[PDB]
Amino acid sequence: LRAVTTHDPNPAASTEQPSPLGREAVEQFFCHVRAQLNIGEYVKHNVTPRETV
Amino acid sequence: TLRRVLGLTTACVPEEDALTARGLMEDACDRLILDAFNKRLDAEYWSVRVSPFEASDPLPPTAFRGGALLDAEHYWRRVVRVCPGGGESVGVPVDLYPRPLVLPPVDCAHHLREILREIELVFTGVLAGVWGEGGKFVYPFDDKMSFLFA
Amino acid sequence: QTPLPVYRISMVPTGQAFAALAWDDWARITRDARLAEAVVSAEAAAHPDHGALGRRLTDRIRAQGPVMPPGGLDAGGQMYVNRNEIFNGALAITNIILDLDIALKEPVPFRRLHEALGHFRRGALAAVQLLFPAARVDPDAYPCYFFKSACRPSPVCSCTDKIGLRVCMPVPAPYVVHGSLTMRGVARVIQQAVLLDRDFVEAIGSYVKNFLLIDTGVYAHGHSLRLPYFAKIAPDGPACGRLLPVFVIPPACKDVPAFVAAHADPRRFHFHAPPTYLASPREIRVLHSLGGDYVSFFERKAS
Ligand SMILES: [Zn+2]
Repeated sequence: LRAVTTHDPNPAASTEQPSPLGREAVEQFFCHVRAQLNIGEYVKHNVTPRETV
Repeated sequence: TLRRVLGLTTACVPEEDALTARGLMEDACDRLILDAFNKRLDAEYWSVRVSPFEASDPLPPTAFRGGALLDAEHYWRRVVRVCPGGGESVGVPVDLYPRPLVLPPVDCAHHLREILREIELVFTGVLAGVWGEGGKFVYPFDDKMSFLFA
Repeated sequence: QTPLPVYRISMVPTGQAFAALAWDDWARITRDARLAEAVVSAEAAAHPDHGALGRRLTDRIRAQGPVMPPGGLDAGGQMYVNRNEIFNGALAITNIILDLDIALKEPVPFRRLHEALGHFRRGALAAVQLLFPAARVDPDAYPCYFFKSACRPSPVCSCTDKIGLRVCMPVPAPYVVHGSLTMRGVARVIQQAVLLDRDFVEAIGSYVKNFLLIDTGVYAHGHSLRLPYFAKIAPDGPACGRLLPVFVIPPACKDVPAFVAAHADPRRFHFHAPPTYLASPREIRVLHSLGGDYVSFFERKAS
């Protein structure tokens, strides 16, 4: 709401700014969820194997 | 291990030498623990000596049925440690029973930890003296090779 | 010669018995559910496909295999009717054993079930290959053994509401698995991999009520799992649900008779059965840990 607030009636001189809503949500939450539903990423992220030779 | 570590010193190399030395100490500990696995069934090999001036585990009642074997106990007592069930780790006087012995698996983890404490006591001192380090030498027994005797 | 198998047996009408067996007569157990070599050779020669061959071998087994008559009230004659192997936590694990419980809202045909199993096997091998990097797991010729429980009063399957299956596959060489948590992690990874597959859901998603297939709680010290070729003791008076093999032939199987005869080997459905190597293991990599718990992203972030 702070990003979409204006301070000038003139459309050319409006003080609207791009909204930082989709970017933060897709970068902080949805990327991990996408990595969760792929088998290679799931194995890479969720298990830490330990082997002794 | 000390011979090899102090022989690497004549290479006139900076702190990287200390990292190499730490690697060799860890390798030596690994090899010692691996070679201790083939003697997991030996009860005399792991038994420790106890003098009358140290605290020790109470004698099991069966040890009083040895007979003539109780006569040769002037000074020392050899005690081994076994695991009867789930995390019990009781003590057994080795020399008070007739041979051969039929015992549960030996508690090699406990004895190996006791030995590794003394191993680290000298390795840490060597590292802190030769190169002037400040990091204690610790071997991750629990997360590396504790599964062998579990 | 220890170690020995230790079995828990359900006694009728109430009570439990225990056995510790140095050796047993597995030939008697598997005699009435074995295909002759001539029969499998003729069927393989007639049909060069693999799905049809597996369906017809299952048909031939189902129309032949009898059941054990009601055993005696003694524990020495009941272990041939019911028998469950007890998970020993002091031994290594050389077999991935999965307990599949399918809950249904509508009965499912057998031709659909065979395709569902064939697609399950494709994802299980991918999961195994991801879990064991130093091994070679060919997803076309690796052996995977399937057993299905018999129904309650191309083969026909009249299943009321549930389906019971056992999937047994060897741990790829030169790997071994130790501990109880590691097997739970392996089972969870395999279940996730087979759920993320596409063909399996298209094959079985319509009849399935919930997609929680594999039970990961069967790996614990003292926990018992029923063995194949043994009937489950029904609550009232009979024994039912005998686990008999379902032949899902690998697409690149070279010796079909060997694959068929490997279903009756008692070493292929035991947790700690000795590995089947060729000459000698030059080295073995024991995979002794995979993690502490699941605590998936959603729960951690909510916390
Ligand atoms: Zn059925």
